[PDB]
Amino acid sequence: LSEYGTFCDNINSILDEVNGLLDTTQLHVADTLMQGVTLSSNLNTNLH
Amino acid sequence: AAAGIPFSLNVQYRINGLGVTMDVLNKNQKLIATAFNNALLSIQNGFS
Amino acid sequence: AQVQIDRLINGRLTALNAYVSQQLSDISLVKFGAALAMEKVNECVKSQ
Amino acid sequence: SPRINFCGNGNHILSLVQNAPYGLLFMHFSYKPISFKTVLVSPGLCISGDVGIAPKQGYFIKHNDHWMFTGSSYYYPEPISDKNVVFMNTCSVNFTKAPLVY
Repeated sequence: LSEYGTFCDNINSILDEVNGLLDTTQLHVADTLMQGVTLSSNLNTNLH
Repeated sequence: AAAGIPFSLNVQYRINGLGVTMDVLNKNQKLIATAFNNALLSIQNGFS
Repeated sequence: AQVQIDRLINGRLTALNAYVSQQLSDISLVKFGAALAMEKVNECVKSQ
Repeated sequence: SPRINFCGNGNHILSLVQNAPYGLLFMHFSYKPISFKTVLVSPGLCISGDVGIAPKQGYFIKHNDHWMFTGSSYYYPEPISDKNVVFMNTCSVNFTKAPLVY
């Protein structure tokens, strides 16, 4: 396999790029959900 | 996240924008709120 | 043994290439879906 | 277009475009608040013959003991008029009672 060449490096590189796209996408979705959200410090989960 | 106004008023103005008079909307506010939380419960029970 | 192992290396590397190509194609659809979800957040939840 | 976060984040005013290597560079100009005043607002009023009024892109404010209107993005109390109001034949519950308006 080591005498085969850069095949495994190319497989790892494409999967790393795909996973980086998924990570960047998750950050963009989270940014979109949190964009412009202003909340009061008086909010409580047990009463409101 | 509700155009700077109470959620119930946003629901009422959104229903009014469809061609529904505000007179039936502000007198049926309890019926509209019950229809809304019943729709939410229908979505929740739909996962069963 | 090198001839036999070489046939397995070639088959397994071909399989990884096929899986990687499919994964790139699938992540394109995931990015399209994430863009639609961000658009629905912005234009259906935060505003109408 | 009336799409809130399509042209960048925040209160989008206008956008401009410039050429970029392999694409376009958009400059999104947004309205950014610098300082804020905490004020007591009413989302609607019940006035005169129980007629409901709602503010257009703003709020009703008690200023100088009198009911006034202000825009939601800039504090500037101005008189309540048909220009900054949505009328209703009946007022909704919890709309502040203001019989002395109009």
